Amino acid sequence: GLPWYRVHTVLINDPGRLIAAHLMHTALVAGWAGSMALYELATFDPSDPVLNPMWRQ
Amino acid sequence: QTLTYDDIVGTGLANKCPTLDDTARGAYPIDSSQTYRIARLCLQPTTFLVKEEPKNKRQEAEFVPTKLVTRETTSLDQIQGELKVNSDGSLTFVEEDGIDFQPVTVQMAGGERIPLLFTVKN
Ligand code: CLA
Ligand code: CLA
Ligand code: CLA
Ligand code: CLA
Ligand code: CLA
Ligand SMILES: CCCCCCCCCCCCCCCC(=O)OC[C@H](COP(=O)(O)OC[C@@H](O)CO)OC(=O)CCCCCCCCCCCCCCC
Repeated sequence: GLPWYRVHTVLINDPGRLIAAHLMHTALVAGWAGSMALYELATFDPSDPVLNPMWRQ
Repeated sequence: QTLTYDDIVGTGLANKCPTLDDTARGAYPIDSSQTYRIARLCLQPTTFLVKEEPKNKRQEAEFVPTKLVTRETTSLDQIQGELKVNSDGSLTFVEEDGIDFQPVTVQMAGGERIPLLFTVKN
């Protein structure tokens, strides 16, 4: 059967499922971006942009 | 005009103090041989400002504006007291009674809620 390192070659001649893989990758990246921001907001302290700016946090 | 409860109920006007015409710029004579009183005093806050806690390094805390969250429950009214005429000519109001406190919660940026007893007691 396919070795583990080749499972995604089943998309090479399947434009539809290639698009579906790409859509899923784009979803995961957009989701991360949303999740990361929400974590950052839950932990960010905005009270001092002088001595405790975001880059310190 | 002469309004009635049923005219006002639920409108938000029960929390508003009475107002005076743009043309009421006369003057009330004070007769120093006379005894005087405030028969109604009405205070209607319009803004609540809170001093931001100036950080350690500080420089100068400002009074920051706030969002009222407790609705139209803020006004002081039906306050009475005598108006004394002092002998240097000054007047002094000494509160006796009235609805002279309201609990009020405002909210600062970031979500800190700040309750306070908005009041003129005594
Ligand atoms: C756009 C980027 C991209 C894309 C679309 C592909 C696509 C593909 N690669 Mg290539 N490749 C890339 C980048 C990319 N690669 C890079 C940067 C490298 C260097 C590391 C390689 C090195 C490489 C090798 C050596 C091989 C492939 C192979 C393949 C094919 C099968 C892969 C498979 O089934 O994985 C299956 C993978 C798994 C079941 C699990 C992998 C688990 C990894 C190690 C950790 C996961 C990390 C995690 C998901 C974080 C995401 C990464 C982060 C950077 C975002 C497929 C056509 C194979 C091939 O040619 O077959 C014919 C193959 O032999 N790729
Ligand atoms: C963008 C990511 C991505 C996408 C679109 C696909 C898409 C595809 N894969 Mg690949 N795959 C991926 C990642 C991905 N895979 C990774 C990371 C692995 C390593 C496990 C594999 C391993 C893999 C195998 C072994 C096979 C496929 C197969 C397939 C196809 C059918 C779907 C399937 O069987 O899913 C199977 C894969 C998964 C269900 C991935 C599960 C990964 C989970 C979500 C990890 C999450 C861990 C957890 C949430 C951690 C949270 C934090 C922690 C604190 C708890 C399709 C082309 C099948 C195929 O057709 O090959 C011929 C197949 O047999 N893939
Ligand atoms: C009609 C013109 C047209 C337009 C506008 C696009 C536009 C796009 N193509 Mg290409 N494509 C075209 C013709 C076109 N294509 C043709 C003729 C072919 C050959 C069949 C391809 C084959 C092709 C492949 C194989 C792939 C693309 C991908 C993409 C997308 C990659 C960027 C992305 O996902 O952003 C991120 C997305 C967003 C920010 C949101 C997108 C929302 C838009 C506005 C679409 C809304 C729904 C719409 C009705 C669906 C039809 C989309 C359109 C591509 C037809 C992008 C939307 C890639 C893709 O789908 O990636 C996921 C991909 O895998 N295209
Ligand atoms: C330009 C940015 C970019 C690019 C080019 C890619 C490219 C890729 N990503 Mg995506 N990814 C990105 C940004 C990007 N990503 C971001 C910002 C996020 C959100 C954090 C994701 C989340 C994401 C997920 C969750 C998954 C991918 C996967 C993939 C691969 C799918 C094709 C495949 O089978 O590869 C074949 C695999 C390889 C070629 C291996 C690549 C090795 C890279 C360099 C990582 C090196 C090992 C890694 C560091 C070890 C992790 C250690 C840690 C767990 C302790 C491809 C390499 C999927 C994947 O790897 O499927 C198996 C997958 O599951 N990515
Ligand atoms: C629908 C449109 C849209 C909009 C308006 C935004 C807006 C934003 N995104 Mg989100 N995003 C979107 C879609 C969108 N996103 C999609 C579809 C995904 C899934 C992939 C994400 C995933 C995502 C991630 C992972 C992250 C964001 C982040 C951000 C923020 C910073 C953007 C930034 O720096 O980009 C910078 C982008 C670039 C520098 C792209 C450069 C493109 C290179 C140069 C390609 C050039 C190749 C081209 C073909 C050559 C052209 C030829 C030339 C001659 C013209 C901003 C609020 C960031 C953030 O703060 O998240 C919370 C972040 O980290 N976005
Ligand atoms: C969300 C994140 C999800 C990540 C999920 C996990 C990632 C996937 C798994 C990664 C681990 C890969 C294990 C594959 C391992 C395994 O399959 O190897 C053997 C395998 C043999 O491949 P063949 O071509 O023989 O295929 C037979 C097939 O059945 C394989 O599917 O070779 C490869 O995988 C090529 C790379 C060799 C890798 C060599 C590494 C071995 C080093 C051993 C020495 C260790 C250190 C000791 C020295 C001090």
